[PDB]
Amino acid sequence: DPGFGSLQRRLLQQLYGTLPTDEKIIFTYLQDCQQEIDRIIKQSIIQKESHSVILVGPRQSYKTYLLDYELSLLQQSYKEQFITIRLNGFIHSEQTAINGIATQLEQQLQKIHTISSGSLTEVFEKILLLLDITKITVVFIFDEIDTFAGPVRQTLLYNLFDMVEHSRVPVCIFGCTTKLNILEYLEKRVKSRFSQRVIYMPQIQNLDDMVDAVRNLLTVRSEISPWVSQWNETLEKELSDPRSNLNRHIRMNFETFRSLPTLKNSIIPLVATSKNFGSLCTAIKSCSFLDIYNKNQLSNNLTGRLQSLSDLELAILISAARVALRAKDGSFNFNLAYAEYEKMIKAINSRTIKLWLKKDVKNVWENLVQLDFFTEKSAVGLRDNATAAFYASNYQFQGTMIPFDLRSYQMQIILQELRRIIPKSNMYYSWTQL
Amino acid sequence: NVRMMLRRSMYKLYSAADAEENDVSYDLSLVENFKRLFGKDLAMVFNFKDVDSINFNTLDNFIILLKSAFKYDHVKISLIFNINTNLSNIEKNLRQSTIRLLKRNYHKLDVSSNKGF
Amino acid sequence: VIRKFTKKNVARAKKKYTPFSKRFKSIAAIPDLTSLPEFYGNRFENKLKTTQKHQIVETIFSKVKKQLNSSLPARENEFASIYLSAYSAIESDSATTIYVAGTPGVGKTLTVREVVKELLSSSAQREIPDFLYVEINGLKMVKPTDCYETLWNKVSGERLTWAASMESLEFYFKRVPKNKKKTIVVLLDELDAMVTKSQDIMYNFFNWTTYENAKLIVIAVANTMDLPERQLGNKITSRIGFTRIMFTGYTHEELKNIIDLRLKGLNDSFFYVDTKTGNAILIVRKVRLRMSADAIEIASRKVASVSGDARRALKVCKRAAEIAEKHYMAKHGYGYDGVQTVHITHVMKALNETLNSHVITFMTRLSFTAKLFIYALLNLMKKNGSQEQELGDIVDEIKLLIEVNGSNKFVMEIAKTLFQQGSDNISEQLRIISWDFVLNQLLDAGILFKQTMKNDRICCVKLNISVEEAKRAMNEDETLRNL
Amino acid sequence: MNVTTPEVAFREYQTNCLASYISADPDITPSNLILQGYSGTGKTYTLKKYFNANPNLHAVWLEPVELVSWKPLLQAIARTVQYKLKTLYPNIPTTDYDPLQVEEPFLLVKTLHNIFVQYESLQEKTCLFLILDGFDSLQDLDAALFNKYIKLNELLPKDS
Amino acid sequence: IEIYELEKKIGLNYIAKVFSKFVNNNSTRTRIAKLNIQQKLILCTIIQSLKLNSDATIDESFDHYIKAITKTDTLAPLQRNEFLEICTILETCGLVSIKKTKCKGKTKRFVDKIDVDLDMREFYDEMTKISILKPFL
Ligand SMILES: Nc1ncnc2c1ncn2[C@@H]1O[C@H](COP(=O)(O)OP(=O)(O)OP(=O)(O)O)[C@@H](O)[C@H]1O
Ligand SMILES: Nc1ncnc2c1ncn2[C@@H]1O[C@H](COP(=O)(O)OP(=O)(O)OP(=O)(O)O)[C@@H](O)[C@H]1O
Ligand SMILES: Nc1ncnc2c1ncn2[C@@H]1O[C@H](COP(=O)(O)OP(=O)(O)OP(=O)(O)O)[C@@H](O)[C@H]1O
Ligand SMILES: [Mg+2]
Ligand SMILES: [Mg+2]
Ligand SMILES: [Mg+2]
Repeated sequence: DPGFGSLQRRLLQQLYGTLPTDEKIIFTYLQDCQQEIDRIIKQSIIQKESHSVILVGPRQSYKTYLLDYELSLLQQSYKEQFITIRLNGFIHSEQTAINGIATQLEQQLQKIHTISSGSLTEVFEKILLLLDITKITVVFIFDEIDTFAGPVRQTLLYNLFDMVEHSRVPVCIFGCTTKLNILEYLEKRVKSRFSQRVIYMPQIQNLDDMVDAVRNLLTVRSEISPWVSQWNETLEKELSDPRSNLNRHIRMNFETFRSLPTLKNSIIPLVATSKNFGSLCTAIKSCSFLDIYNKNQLSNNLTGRLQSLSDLELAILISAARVALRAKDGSFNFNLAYAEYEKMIKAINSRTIKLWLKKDVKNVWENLVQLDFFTEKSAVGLRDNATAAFYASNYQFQGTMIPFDLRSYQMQIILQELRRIIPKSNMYYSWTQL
Repeated sequence: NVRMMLRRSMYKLYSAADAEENDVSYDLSLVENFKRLFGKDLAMVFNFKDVDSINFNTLDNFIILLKSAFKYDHVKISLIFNINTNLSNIEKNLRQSTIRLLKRNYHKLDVSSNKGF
Repeated sequence: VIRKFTKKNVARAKKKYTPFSKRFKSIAAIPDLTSLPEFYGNRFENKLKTTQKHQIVETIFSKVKKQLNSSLPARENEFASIYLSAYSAIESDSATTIYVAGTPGVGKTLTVREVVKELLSSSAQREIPDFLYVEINGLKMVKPTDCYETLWNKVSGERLTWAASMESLEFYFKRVPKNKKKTIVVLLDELDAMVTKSQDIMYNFFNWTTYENAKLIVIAVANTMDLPERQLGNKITSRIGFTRIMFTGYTHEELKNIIDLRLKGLNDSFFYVDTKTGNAILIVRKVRLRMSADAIEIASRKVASVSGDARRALKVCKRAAEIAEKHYMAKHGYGYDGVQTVHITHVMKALNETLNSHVITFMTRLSFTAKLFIYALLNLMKKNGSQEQELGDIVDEIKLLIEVNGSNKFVMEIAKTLFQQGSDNISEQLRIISWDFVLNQLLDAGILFKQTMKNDRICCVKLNISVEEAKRAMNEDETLRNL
Repeated sequence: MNVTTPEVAFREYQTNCLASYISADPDITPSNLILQGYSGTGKTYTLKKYFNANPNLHAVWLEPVELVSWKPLLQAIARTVQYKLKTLYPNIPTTDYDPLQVEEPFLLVKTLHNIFVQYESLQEKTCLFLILDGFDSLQDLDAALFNKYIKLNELLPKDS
Repeated sequence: IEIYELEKKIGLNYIAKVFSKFVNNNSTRTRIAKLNIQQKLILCTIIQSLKLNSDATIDESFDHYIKAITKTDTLAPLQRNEFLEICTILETCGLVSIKKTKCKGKTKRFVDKIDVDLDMREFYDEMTKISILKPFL
């Protein structure tokens, strides 16, 4: 049915936010924030005032969404008044930010109607020459701005806030960060040149904000399909009933995640896997696919990985756990776990399980290590940055030069958790006690 | 580490293939693109000198990395391990899946200083 | 040839390598450098220009905000000292160092620039000989040696690399006679930024001022008065000297005079405001603009208490004007395209948002799982006092708090959601639902610190925020303070 | 969504999810998609089945375990994207770019921008699926690497 | 010479005027006498926190200030941001230095640390002369 196809495609467009700019959905709890952002852009692109402001909010809290919506709104009516420079703190370094600014300056100025030629000294000198009938507003969007407010030296932030302060070129800088105390990151002169305009992004405060956001996400306000009115009636019947499955899942998200992108990531394959309109209405009334999605998202955690283990793997894991519980530091190796394992096999067989030899338990031990049940003792693991990882890659650790049966390990799951999630009918259940 | 192992091996591969008959990245994709860049099939023989001195975690990861070249249809890989202690010592220093991979086609060749006097 | 690695993005400047000492055969072969067409200073602006298709509505507060921008009523003694030292050293053809230090925004760069402007005016009246003014900012340099590239390029017009530039400047300051020279005044702004490990740049710049033929004025602007004692050697401290000029933060009366000087022509003045659009014209309604002396006084007293920083006082007044203009534009619906007063309420609201903390109200608006995490963390800090708690202990204590307050209504409705996500087909979970999500959320917020460890149980977690504001946010919640 | 769901035994939910997320229309396709499973769980097999059952989709296959470090991965992205775009539309004259010029993530952004601007004569918007099969199997992995890849789409042009 | 010609043979007094103009003349007592009673209380809690913790961040100093002035139940407490504001006033006066350093814990990260550069005898004498709010000394 092409009508259901059009309705499904429009629902997916509304969920991914890829609507045209005048049809774009702004949640009510995001409104007073975005109008505030709408002021600052309109004071910079139109009235040529210089602004510096940092947006502070968590990940997926609509900083980039609201900024992109503001730039799309200004681009439809004032497209010759401003240029856009985008920097990201993960991707740009302190050297490559200069080349990024200069390259974006030339590809934006040739789009309106070289700066980036030469060495980095000449490139920075040319940027300072350009930046330090009307003027074109330069709009900087600086995502992950906390990475450039380092303790060492904040050169780029100094020069950019000086461009806001003392330059005659109208410059608008929007920083974005998750750091709540971003103002303490700034150096004294950088903080003095900054305007201390910090906009804290709004949070969901109560349940009907989330229900209204879901209603805005799923109501179709344009006549794209014959099914639009019936889908709107079905959705309003689900959201108005406080005992419906949709309101129950929204409430659960409100008390656990409190995240609308988390809910959207589950709602999208509910709509997309529907084959006709009746299946979509049944799926939104029952929300059973949300339960299947929630089960799949938890399938590879510690609880779900345990249920994939064979009986020998479970026996070795139980033996290692009780050895680790008996240890003062929680440390164990292959030999102690094998000794505990053979003590349990002869204690069970005295009351017939094949007793696997030590040369065959090595494969089980390597599988248990690979499945993140044991960790090497005092191991750092994944390093925070590439420099520490490179430093660690040029050193040979003491665990990798001793034989494998003497390597010290620690459990990711303790014996009490093992007693909690292993069923009573399992025949190794009695050894999860001590 | 494994990165230096692959970089030295790929530099040796590109140097020999250029010396027989444009720069490249010294990783395994040169093994992937060898037939396009040189027009010939590839036979690599890896000679690991003094295996009883190498870090076996690094060697295990390098062998697992070299396993990815099996799907390229024009590459065949031979490994030579110069063992000075015993085969059983290097058996317990490697992962069991690596042993099962090496067991598919392997031979032993004993040449000491007085093999058979 | 086959390379071991490649450098495919090398961008090298067109800078020569031969220093100035090999530019002529002898010292006597050097011509008069003042009568040379490249010495002493003898294109991008139009790319940021376009045509305006509308008419910007400037409201009545827009002139106040424009006049409050950063683009000398309180600096008389500092101006006189710097100007007298520079005038004496220029007119007698000597070399000297002037040292200026202070906190941000106390008028250091502005006073030095005004001194240089007045000296250029006096040199245009043939009362002192001509000089070249060079401004080197150490925070505007990519590399610290580029100051060597900058100063020599300002002197000769050549473009050399930094070492050849340093030898060229050394030969110029030491060997070139004073009859063939011009005086140079160098402003070394952000002097701490040019401090390196070997301190060769600092020694060279302050040692060239000790040469008899140099004709060099180095005005070094710093941030602390004890920078040579803390960071520099004895040799550079001896060359900088004992006389140092301190720029004290402004008192509240001088901040009051600064703000009144920016608003001398605007305050208590009448405007013709067009009620159709909102556009105001300074001398249709006749509206008088007013900003309160009590408002300016309380903002100036607050700023002089904090720092005595003129940027902060101007920004606080501009923010108050912006708040009042936003309320005015909202109540009249004007757009962008009888007495208007910016009051002490707007000034206090500008002063309060810089002093408000969002950390407590951020924590009170989190989900129940994040608040439960923070509450269990505070419980573990109360139990053992370690201030760093392992994550497995937090897991066990969350489980304990769920099974101990099991008869609570909210807890007995929350337990199925927390451990099974409201589903019978989902097994009981070792972590709560959204455990990783709230852990990473508190780490990105900066509320939490987590050590770099690969075992999830023994990994420690620390409060980065203060404990009592976390306790205040926990007692704000209804459920957590009852159990 | 107009796409084929192949029958993969014991992976029906995963194949339905892949049909939900992977489509030829860029407006209803996520910028990032993660498949997570341990060794031998049939992730590669069902992604192969899905893309062979939908041959109109344009997929580029990369193996990070053969590249070891971040810089060869960036160079491999530039090389394979440019070669795939060359064989996809042979009637489009393109200036070739050297993948060894990519030494920074910013250089990858610039190189992808320069490669993508010589294809604006195409009628419809088009997804190019870059598959990093085994991202965490990269030998020089650190925690900051994945953030660059998930924020990479914000620096590319939006109307391309 | 410069001091002489900025006011108008050079006398004995002008050397002393130079040696009074260009020495800082720290004078901790006169710095303390310009403070308020609340600011003196925060300064006392800060130096007590540095006494008993010896590497204390601003948050632990604020925490100690809160518990120490709720033990007294006079001068009802203020919030953390205004605590940092009075710390900034104290840094402007010349009694407190705030720096950015690394922790020595298992979580080694950057954090703002607080330190003093004042003599203890003048501090203790000048806030025993206050003679009302004792137990923070
Ligand atoms: N330009 C855009 N067009 C459509 N949707 C967008 C756009 N930018 C972001 N979104 C969506 O908005 C939601 C909020 O995420 P967003 O990227 O705005 O967060 P953010 O606050 O910028 O996060 P982070 O701090 O991680 O950068 C997500 O579901 C995202 O897909
Ligand atoms: N006496 C004054 N009269 C008028 N405006 C002043 C005065 N002092 C400072 N200002 C204003 O404050 C701004 C900051 O002054 P300035 O740039 O000289 O500070 P600074 O001491 O060099 O600071 P920083 O160390 O941050 O560079 C000036 O550009 C001017 O707008
Ligand atoms: N559902 C299935 N139906 C049929 N054969 C399957 C299925 N799943 C896996 N296989 C077989 O098992 C092999 C291994 O699966 P596959 O390579 O996809 O695993 P993987 O999860 O991608 O592993 P790795 O992380 O080690 O690369 C496949 O090549 C195929 O022969
Ligand atoms: Mg973002
Ligand atoms: Mg300055
Ligand atoms: Mg695979």
